[PDB]
Amino acid sequence: FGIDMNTDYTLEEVGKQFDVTRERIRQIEAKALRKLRHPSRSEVLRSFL
Amino acid sequence: DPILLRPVDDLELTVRSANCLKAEAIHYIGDLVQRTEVELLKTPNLGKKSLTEIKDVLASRGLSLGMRLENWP
Repeated sequence: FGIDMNTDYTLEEVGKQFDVTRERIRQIEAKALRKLRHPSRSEVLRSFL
Repeated sequence: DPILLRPVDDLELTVRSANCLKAEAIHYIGDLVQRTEVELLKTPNLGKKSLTEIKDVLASRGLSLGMRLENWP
């Protein structure tokens, strides 16, 4: 996303940054999003909804 | 008590131990701590490290083995 930076990046550019396939970065993002979906962290966020 | 009804997924458990506990059919933290050391260690593919880390997260969440439950659920 564009968090605390100038521009967001497509996953190909991030894959170039981390020397890895675009697929693997998709997996990393899915796993992290799954982790943040979990309770004990979603409450403060979803209070913004 | 507001902490015993939280799902066992809150414990931040790895996949292997999660599958072992699902085979044990446990979904509540009180049900997680109702059993004992050897009883949960007898399960296949679950080692001393798995139950050790479970006890570590229990201690970091203010729990220690040797307790008992009353009228749950």
